[PDB]
Amino acid sequence: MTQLTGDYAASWLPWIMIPLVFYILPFPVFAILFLWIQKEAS
Amino acid sequence: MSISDTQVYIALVVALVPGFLAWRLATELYK
Amino acid sequence: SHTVKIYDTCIGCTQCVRACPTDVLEMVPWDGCRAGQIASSPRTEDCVGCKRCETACPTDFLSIRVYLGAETTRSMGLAY
Amino acid sequence: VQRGSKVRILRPESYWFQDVGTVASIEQGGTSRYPVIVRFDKVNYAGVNTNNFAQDELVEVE
Amino acid sequence: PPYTFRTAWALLLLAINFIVAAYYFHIIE
Amino acid sequence: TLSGQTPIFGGSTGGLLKKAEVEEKYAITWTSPKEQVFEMPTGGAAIMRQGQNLLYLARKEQCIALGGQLRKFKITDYKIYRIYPNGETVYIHPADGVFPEKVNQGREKVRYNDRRIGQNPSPSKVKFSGIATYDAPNS
Amino acid sequence: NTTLVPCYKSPAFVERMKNAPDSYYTTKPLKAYSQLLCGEDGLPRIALDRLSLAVDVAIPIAIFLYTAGFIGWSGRSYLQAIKKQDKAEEKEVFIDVPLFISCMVMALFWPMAVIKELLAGELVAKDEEIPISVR
Amino acid sequence: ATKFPKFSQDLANDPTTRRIFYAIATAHDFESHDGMTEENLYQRIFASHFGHLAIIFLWASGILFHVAWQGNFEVWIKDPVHVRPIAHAIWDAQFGPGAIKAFTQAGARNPVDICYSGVYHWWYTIGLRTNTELYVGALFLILLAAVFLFAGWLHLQPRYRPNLGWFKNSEARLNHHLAGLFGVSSLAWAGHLVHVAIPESRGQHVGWDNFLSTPPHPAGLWAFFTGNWGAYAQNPDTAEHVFSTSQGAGTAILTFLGGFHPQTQSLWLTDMAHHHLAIAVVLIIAGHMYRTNWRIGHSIKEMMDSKTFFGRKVEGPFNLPHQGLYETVNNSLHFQLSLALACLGVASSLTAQHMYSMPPYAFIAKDFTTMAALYTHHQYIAGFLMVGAFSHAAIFWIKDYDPEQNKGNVLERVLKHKEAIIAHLSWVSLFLGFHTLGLYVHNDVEVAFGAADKQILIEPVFAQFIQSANGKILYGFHTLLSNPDSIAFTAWPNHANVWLPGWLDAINNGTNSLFLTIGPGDFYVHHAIALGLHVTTLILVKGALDARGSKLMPDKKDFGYAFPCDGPGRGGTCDISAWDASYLAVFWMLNTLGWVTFYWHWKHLSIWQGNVAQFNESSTYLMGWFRDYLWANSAQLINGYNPYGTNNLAVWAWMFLFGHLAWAVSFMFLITWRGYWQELIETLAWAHEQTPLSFGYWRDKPVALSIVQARLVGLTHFTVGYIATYGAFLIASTASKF
Ligand code: CLA
Ligand code: CLA
Ligand code: CLA
Ligand code: CLA
Ligand SMILES: CC1=C(C/C=C(\C)CCC[C@H](C)CCC[C@H](C)CCCC(C)C)C(=O)c2ccccc2C1=O
Ligand code: SF4
Ligand code: SF4
Ligand code: SF4
Repeated sequence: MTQLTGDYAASWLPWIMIPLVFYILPFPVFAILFLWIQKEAS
Repeated sequence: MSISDTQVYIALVVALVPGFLAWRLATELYK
Repeated sequence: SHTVKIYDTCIGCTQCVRACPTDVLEMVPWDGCRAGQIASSPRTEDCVGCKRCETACPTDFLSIRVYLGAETTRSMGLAY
Repeated sequence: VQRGSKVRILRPESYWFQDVGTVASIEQGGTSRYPVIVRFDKVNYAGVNTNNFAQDELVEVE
Repeated sequence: PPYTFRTAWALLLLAINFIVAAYYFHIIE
Repeated sequence: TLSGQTPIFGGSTGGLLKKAEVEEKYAITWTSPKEQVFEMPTGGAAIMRQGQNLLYLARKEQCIALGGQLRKFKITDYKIYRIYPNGETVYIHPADGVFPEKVNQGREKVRYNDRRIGQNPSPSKVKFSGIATYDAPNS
Repeated sequence: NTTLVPCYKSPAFVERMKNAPDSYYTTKPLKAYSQLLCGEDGLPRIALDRLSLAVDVAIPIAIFLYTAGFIGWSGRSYLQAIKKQDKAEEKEVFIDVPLFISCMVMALFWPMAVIKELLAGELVAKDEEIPISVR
Repeated sequence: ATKFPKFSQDLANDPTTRRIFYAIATAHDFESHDGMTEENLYQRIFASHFGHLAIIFLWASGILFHVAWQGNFEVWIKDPVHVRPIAHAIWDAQFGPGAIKAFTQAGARNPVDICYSGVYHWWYTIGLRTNTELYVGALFLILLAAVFLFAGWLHLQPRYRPNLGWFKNSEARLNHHLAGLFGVSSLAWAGHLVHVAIPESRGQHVGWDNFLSTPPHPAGLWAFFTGNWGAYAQNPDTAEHVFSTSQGAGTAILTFLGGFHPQTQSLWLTDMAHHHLAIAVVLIIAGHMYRTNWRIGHSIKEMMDSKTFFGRKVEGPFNLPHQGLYETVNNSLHFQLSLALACLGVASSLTAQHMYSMPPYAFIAKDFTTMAALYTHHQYIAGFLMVGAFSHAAIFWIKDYDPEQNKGNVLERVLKHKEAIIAHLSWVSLFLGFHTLGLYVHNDVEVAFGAADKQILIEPVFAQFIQSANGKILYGFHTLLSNPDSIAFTAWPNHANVWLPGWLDAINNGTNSLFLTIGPGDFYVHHAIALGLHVTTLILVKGALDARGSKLMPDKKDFGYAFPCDGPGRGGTCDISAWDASYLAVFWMLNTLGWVTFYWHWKHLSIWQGNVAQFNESSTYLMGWFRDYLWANSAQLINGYNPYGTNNLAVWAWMFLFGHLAWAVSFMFLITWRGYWQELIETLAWAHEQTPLSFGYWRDKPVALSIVQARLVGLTHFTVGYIATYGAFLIASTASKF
C-alpha cells in the first residue's frame, strides 16, 4: 500500500500518539526538565 | 480475533493507576 | 576548593612552592628538618588541581597530596 | 644504624619496602624525626634513590 | 613443615583426575 | 589601591571576557628600569614601560606565569591584586611582602597532618560520617 | 578408537596425493603425513591416545621444554653472574659474551641443576626479601 | 547555587556543565549522598527495588499488550512453523511506498515487526491460546505493577519504614527466599504446568472457570496422600502425539522420559512439571536451615567462627580462617551485590548454554532467529553481569573493607599474596595467546601458501570424551553411557534410569543442538574463549586487588573508586584507578562475547544451511572466519536497500550502519583526550561573547567533559555500536538465508 493503515483495533490511536510522545510533547517535557535542573536555591 | 476497540481504551485508563502511583513514588523518593 | 594536605615526611627543600603556578603553598618554620621549614597551603581556594607540586616532591611516597574535590570557577581555570 | 651499613625497609607505603639499602648519613640533632638517610640501588619512579627514614622502621641485614 | 592438609586434597583432586583418565584410556569400565 | 601605565600592547583576543567584568579580575603591578619587550600570557608580545606598569589579567595563573617571566628579566617586585567588580582591590601576592619560597615567621602550619601519608585511615573508618579519610583527627 | 582413520586408508587424503604439484613441498612431506590420523576431510589431526602416540606426542614436549629452559636458565644464570660483579646496570646493555656463553654451557644440563637448587632452597627468593605493595 | 542535584551540595555549587552530568551518574550511589545514615540508606534501596519491579511488570505488560492488540497470536498458533510472529506495528510517518510494502509482512494488513524474542513460543508452551488470555494477563500485570508502586510508597511512610535490624536479618531472609521466593513459586509453577499447561497441550481447555472442577488426573487428589505416587506417570504422551491436540495424548502428569518431544523438538511438559516439583521440595527443605526465632537451625555467625571439628582444632571451615566474615558480608552492600551479580551472570550464561541445546519451548528449534537472538542476548547479559560482579568487588575493597576486623581471616590471605594471582592470570593469558593466535596464523599461512594439509589440527579429544561419556556414539570412545555393558549405563543395583532411553534418542539424533559434533575448529575457539575469560579476569582481578593501592600509588583508597589519575608524576598515571580497570575489561567482555557468539552463530549457520563441511574445514584458520562468515553472510544484509529497491531488511541494513557510526564515534572519546577540547571550547566561547545578535548566554560555563566521564561516554558508544551492529547482522543473516 501507499499509506500507513492499521488493521488492529483503535487504529486512529497511533496516528496521534506517535506525533505526541515523539515531537509534540518532548519539547514541553525538555522545558519542564530544564526548569528544575537550572532552578536556584535560596 | 484481535481485541476490541473498547479494550484498548480500557487498558489506557487502567494504566493511569500505575501512572499516578509512579508519580507518588518518584516524589516520595524526593527528586 | 581542593584539599592540599602536607605530611611530616617533609624535608624543606621548597620544591613544591617553586612549582606551584598559582601560589597555594608557602614555607613556614618547623623543627623537624635541617632547613627548619615545612610547606603549608593557606590559599587552597586557589588550588587549580594540576598536581605539579606532587611531581616535584623528592620524598618517597611524597609528603604533599592534592585531593581533587568540589571544583569551582577558580579551581577549574575558566577565564570566561 | 651506622653509616655504610646495609639495612632493610619496613615502611609499607614506600617503593623500597623490603629492599636492601646503604645508609648514607645519620643526623645527630635528635629533633628531626627522620634522621637516617639510606641510599638504594634502584630508582623509585622517574627519580630519586635516597629517602629519609626513621630508626624504628629499619632492620639491618649486616 | 610437612604439608598434610594441602596434600591429600591436591592428590585427592589428582585422584579424581586419574579415575576420569582411567575411563578416558578405556582402562576401567 | 593600584596605579600605573599600561604596556605598549596593540590589543589581543586572549584578554578579558565577561567573567572579568562580572566575577573577578586580577592585576599585576611591577616597575621596570628598561624599555624591554616581554611575552604576554594572553598571547603575543608587549613592551613594558619605564615607570610603574599595570596589566589586567583574567585569572591568577596568568599573573604568576607572567610573574615567573619578570623574574627572568631581574624584576622581582611585582604585586598581584584581585579586583572584585564593586571595586574592592585586595592584595594577594606576595601576601606578607615576602616571596613564599623563602621562610618568614608568624606564618602558620595550615592544612598539615601529623602522621605519615601511608597511615591515613581506611574509608570504612569514616563511613556515613562528614569527614573524609584525609581529615582524620586521630594522628 | 575415534573416527580418525590413518591417512593410508583415508578416502579423502589420497586425492591430496593424486592431483598435486611436485617440487619439495607436496611430495616427500606428503608421503610422510601418511602415518598420521586424519578425519573425514583428509587433514592430519593430532589426537592423544594411550600408547600408539605416547612418545609421538612426547617428542614435541621434551625437545621444546629442554630448550625452553635452556634459554631461561642461561638468562637467569647470566643475570645472577653480573649481580655478584656489582656492575649489573651496565652489563645488561653491553652483553659480556665471554660470560653469557659460559652461562650457556652451564645451562646445557639444567634439569640436573635446577633440582640441585630446589633441594638447597636457592631457586626461589623468600617472601620477606621481595618488594611488595601496601597489602 | 542551584537546587539540582539535591543529594550532594558539593555539586550544586558547580559553576560549569559538569553539574548536569555528574548528577546523573551519582544519583543512584546512595552511599555518597550528603546527609545519609545507614538506616536511611537501606530504606531507599528497599523502596527503589519496588519501583524497579514495577518497571519489569510494566515492560512484560507491554509485550503482552502489543501482541494481543497488534500481533498475530491467533493466526500464528495454527501453523507455528510456517508463519512469523508479530512484535508490534510500525507507525513511522516518513515511510515511502517502498517501505510500506516491504514491511507489510507475515500476512498483516499494515507494516509490522517480526518478533525475534521468542515470547510466542513461550506462551504457546505454557498454555495461552487466545488474544484475550494475553489481554487479561496484560491488564493483570499493570495492576501487579501498581501494587509494587504502592508498596514502595508505603515503605517510605514513617509508620511503615523498616529499621536497620530488619534489613540486617540475613538468616530470616535466606529462609523465606529459599522456601517462599524460590520454593513456593517453583511449587506454584508446577501447579500451573500440571493444571493448565499440560492439559492445554493435550487439547482440553482449562481456564479460571474450569480448573476447580476438572481434576488434572483421573487418580486425582488422593494418590499423593496415600503413597501411590506411580499413578501420576502411568501412560505418558506417546511418540506420535502432536502438540495442543488430543490425538496421541496420555494422562500422565509427572513422568520422566527425558529427551525431546518428537513433534516440537522440545522438552516434555510433563518432564518440566515433574522438574519444578523436585526443585520445590529440595528448596523448601533448604529454607529450613538457618534459625529465626524458633530456636532451631543454623547461625551463620557461628559457622564463620567455629574452630572445633569433632575434637580437632581446625581454623574454621575447611581448616581456613573464616572469622569476621559474617560482619564483613552483612555490613557491606557491595559484597552482597557482587555475589549476586556473579550468581546471576552464571545463571544467565546457563540460560544461554541450555536453551539452545535443550529447547524448552514449542517449535523454537525450528525458528532459527529467535533461537539465535536469545543465545546472544543472554551471553551479553552474562558478560555484563560478570564485569559488574568484579566492579563491586573493587568498590568493596575501597569503601567497605577494613584490615583490622578482617584480621588473619580468608580475606586478608588473598591480599597477602595478590601479586601471585595476577602473576599467574598473566601466564595463562600469555600462554593461550601465543599458541592460539600463533596456531591460527600458522594455519593461515599454510592454507595461503597452498598446503592446507600442513595445518596443525589438534582434535579436542577431552571434550569429545565428554560427549562420549554422555551418550554420543559418534566418536567411539565406548565408555560410560556409550558402553551399554557398563555400571553407569545399567545402574546395576536398581536399574532406575527411566530418563536414559529417551535421552540417548536425543543426543544421538543429528538434528538437534544437544551436544553438537566437535572437531578441530572447536578446539581452537575454546582457547580463544579461554584466552578471553582469562584476560578479562586479569583486568578485573587486578582492578579489585590493586584497588587499595600498589607501588605506583599507595593511597588509592583515599581517592575513591573513579578518579582520573594522579598527575604526570612518577612516569604518568593514566587509567590507574580501579574504575579504569573495570573499564578496560568491558572492551574484553565485548570482545570475548564477539568470539563466543561469532562461533555460536557460524557453527549453527552451517548446520541450518546443511553445509556442515564449511565450518569444519575453514574455521581452523582466520581467513575462513573472515571470508566464509563475515564477508559471505553480510551479502544479504547490506543489500537491504540497493539503488533498485528495498526489502524487509532495510532497517537491519540501517542499524548495521548506525552501529558502525556509534562505534567510530566512540573512538573520538577514547583517542582524543580532554585538553584538546578545553582549548577548543575556550575558543567557541570567545566567538559567542564577541558576536552580535546572539542573545543567549550560558547559565553554567561550557567545559570539556571530564576525564572519567568521556571514558564512560566513549564506552557507551563502543558498546551500543557493538550491539547495534551484531544484533543487526545476526538478525538479518538468519532471517534471510535461513
Ligand atoms: C516468603 C516470603 C517472602 C517472599 C515471597 C519475598 C519476595 C521478595 N523479596 Mg523479601 N524478605 C522476606 C520475605 C519474602 N520476600 C523477609 C522475611 C525479609 C526480612 C529479612 C525480607 C527482606 C527483603 C529485602 C531487603 C528485599 C526483599 C526483596 C524481595 C523481592 C525480590 C525481588 C525479586 O524479583 O526476586 C526474584 C524473582 C524470581 C522470580 C526469582 C527467579 C530468578 C532467580 C535468580 C532464579 C531462581 C533459580 C534457582 C535459584 C536456581 C538454583 C536452584 C537450585 C535448587 C539448583 C521478592 C518479590 C527485595 C525487594 O524489595 O524487591 C521489591 C529486597 O530489597 N526482601
Ligand atoms: C548483540 C547482543 C544482543 C542480542 C542479539 C540481543 C537480542 C534481544 N534482545 Mg537484548 N540487550 C543486550 C544485547 C543483545 N540483545 C545487552 C548487552 C543489553 C543490556 C543493555 C540488552 C538489554 C535488552 C532489553 C532491555 C531487552 C532486550 C530484548 C532483546 C530481544 C528482542 C530484540 C530483537 O528483536 O532483536 C534486535 C537487536 C538488538 C540489538 C536488540 C536491542 C535491544 C536494546 C539493547 C534494548 C536496550 C534498552 C535501552 C538501553 C534503553 C532505551 C530506553 C529508551 C531510549 C527507549 C532480543 C532477543 C528485549 C526483550 O527482552 O524481548 C522481549 C528487551 O526488552 N535486550
Ligand atoms: C513498558 C512497556 C511498553 C513499551 C516498551 C511500549 C512501546 C510502545 N508503545 Mg505501548 N503501552 C503499554 C506499554 C509499553 N508500550 C501499556 C501497558 C499500554 C496500555 C495502556 C500501552 C498502550 C499503547 C498505545 C495505545 C500505543 C502504544 C504505542 C507504543 C509504541 C510507540 C510509543 C508510543 O507512541 O506510544 C505511547 C505509550 C503509551 C501511551 C503508554 C506507555 C506507558 C507504559 C504504560 C509504561 C511505560 C513507561 C516506562 C515504565 C518508563 C520507564 C523507562 C524509563 C526509566 C526510561 C511503542 C513500540 C503506540 C503504537 O501502537 O505504535 C504503533 C500506540 O499508540 N502503547
Ligand atoms: C544489580 C545490578 C547493579 C546495581 C544495583 C548497581 C549499583 C551501582 N553501581 Mg554498578 N554495575 C553493574 C550492576 C549494578 N550496579 C554491572 C552489571 C556493571 C558492569 C557494566 C556495573 C559497573 C559499575 C561501575 C564501574 C560503577 C558502578 C557504580 C554503581 C553505584 C552507583 C550507580 C551510579 O553511578 O549512578 C547511576 C547510573 C546511571 C544513571 C547510568 C549512567 C549511564 C549508563 C552507562 C547507561 C547508558 C546506556 C545508554 C544511554 C543507552 C543507549 C540508548 C540507545 C541509543 C540504545 C550503584 C550502587 C559506580 C560506583 O559505585 O561509584 C563509586 C561505579 O563507578 N557500577
Ligand atoms: C568530543 C569530546 C568532548 C566534547 C564533548 C561535548 C562538548 C559533548 C556535548 C555535545 C552535545 C551537547 C551532547 C550531544 C547530544 C547527545 C546526542 C545526547 C547527550 C545528552 C545527555 C543528557 C545524554 C570532550 O569534552 C572530551 C573530553 C575528554 C575526552 C574526549 C572528549 C571528546 O571526544
Ligand atoms: S612537600 Fe616537597 S618541597 Fe615541600 S617540604 Fe616536603 S619535600 Fe620539600
Ligand atoms: S595542585 Fe597545582 S596549584 Fe595546587 S598546590 Fe599542587 S601545583 Fe600548586
Ligand atoms: S591528565 Fe590524562 S594523561 Fe595526564 S595524568 Fe591525568 S589521565 Fe593521564
